[PDB]
Amino acid sequence: GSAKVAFSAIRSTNHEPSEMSNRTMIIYFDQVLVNIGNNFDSERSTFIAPRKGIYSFNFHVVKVYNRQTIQVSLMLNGWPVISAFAGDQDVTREAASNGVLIQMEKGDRAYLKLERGNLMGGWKYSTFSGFLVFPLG
Amino acid sequence: GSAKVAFSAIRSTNHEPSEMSNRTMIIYFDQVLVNIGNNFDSERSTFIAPRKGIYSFNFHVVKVYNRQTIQVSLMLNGWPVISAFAGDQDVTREAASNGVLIQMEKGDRAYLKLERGNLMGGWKYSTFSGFLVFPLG
Amino acid sequence: GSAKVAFSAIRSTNHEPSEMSNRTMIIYFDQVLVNIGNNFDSERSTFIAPRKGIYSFNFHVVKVYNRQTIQVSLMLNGWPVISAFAGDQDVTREAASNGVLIQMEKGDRAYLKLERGNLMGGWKYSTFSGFLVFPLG
Ligand SMILES: *[C@@H]1O[C@H](CO)[C@@H](O)[C@H](O)[C@H]1NC(C)=O
Ligand SMILES: *[C@@H]1O[C@H](CO)[C@@H](O)[C@H](O)[C@H]1NC(C)=O
Ligand SMILES: *[C@@H]1O[C@H](CO)[C@@H](O)[C@H](O)[C@H]1NC(C)=O
Repeated sequence: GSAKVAFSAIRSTNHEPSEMSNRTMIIYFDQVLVNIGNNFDSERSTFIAPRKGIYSFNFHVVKVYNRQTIQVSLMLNGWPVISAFAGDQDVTREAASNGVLIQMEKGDRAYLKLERGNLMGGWKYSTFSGFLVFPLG
Repeated sequence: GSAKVAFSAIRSTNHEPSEMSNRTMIIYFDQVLVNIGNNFDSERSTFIAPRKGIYSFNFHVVKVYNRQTIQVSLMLNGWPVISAFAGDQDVTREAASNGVLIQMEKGDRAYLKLERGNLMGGWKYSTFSGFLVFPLG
Repeated sequence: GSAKVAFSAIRSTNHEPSEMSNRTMIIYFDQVLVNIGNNFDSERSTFIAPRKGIYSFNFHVVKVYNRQTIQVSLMLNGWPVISAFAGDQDVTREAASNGVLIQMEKGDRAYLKLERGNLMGGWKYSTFSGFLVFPLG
């Protein structure tokens, strides 16, 4: 129906991963700046496509020193589409960043999963946003 | 009025920060590749939203070795929305990168500020662009 | 004609650069996830603008340890518009990332070129996507 669809969420705290997050390995975002269409489930940090079309996605997952290197991936219905990486050192914060355009059908689910390493020490300043570029008949 | 709004600017030189830039901590971009709507003030390196809607922003701030780590932030009317970080070493250039979708009202101002560290040694190859995803009634 | 234009391609293998890639220094993407309008030449990894308008581009070129630092650039008809950099170490994968909005005329060619260093060891997980923001009369 609506051709105006976009979401944007950020991690605004250094707080540690939850017990459920330790299980699902899905990255949570507490603050949702944008959510037109209400298609982003903030409770599960997942975007569900309301219709067929081309969707844009971008993420930047920031971490601190924690004796661990990480690999983040954008999951599409349980399968990784793109991935990003970050090293580990006590000099500065570093980010695993990537973006992509993909075709999603109505009901397709998009979310970020931590494939390697952990986010102990928090992942403040992390970002995850997306929008509908255009629908498809 | 116009639903076609986008800007794109780059730093095309290794030249040092200005005296005024040393005061405002705002990151300047000398070369403006795109500026449809003329809503980007190149003199102040700030984007002023012409109307209510969802806007996309992306930036990549590149630096060189200068004994300093930096923190860059996208400011919305003086308040930081998102941030990015870069270490410091004499091996290669590195970039503080991030992006986000946000809702802006008519008159809202968007720009990049250097919250920590300095850009002594220039910040060539740096980028800052944005566009109107869609307006809101 | 069509105002719906977007492409998205990824590198899905650690395989080494080809003999022809060693000559052109152009970065190849074997898997094309999106190609609405069919304006992206997968054989040459180049996007040809079908009409006048503002186009968005984003790329993330991932590499491994190979005793080499790299510089990647988005070429517009043989000239670099933006650039990105990545160091070199055996700790983790790292990415040269950047994005930009640019005005392209009908026939203008956009592609990624490796200006410095090599991608020996493969460039798996690399991404390159773009879309038409809006056309211009
Ligand atoms: C999650 O796992 C880490 C180990 O990687 C552990 O230190 C932490 O306490 C766990 N968090 C919870 C809430 O159980
Ligand atoms: C800006 O401040 C730096 C110190 O961080 C100084 O070295 C530089 O000369 C200053 N630039 C100007 C134009 O005053
Ligand atoms: C490309 O050049 C590298 C040297 O940088 C060489 O090791 C490699 O074998 C070359 N690839 C081909 C296919 O010739």
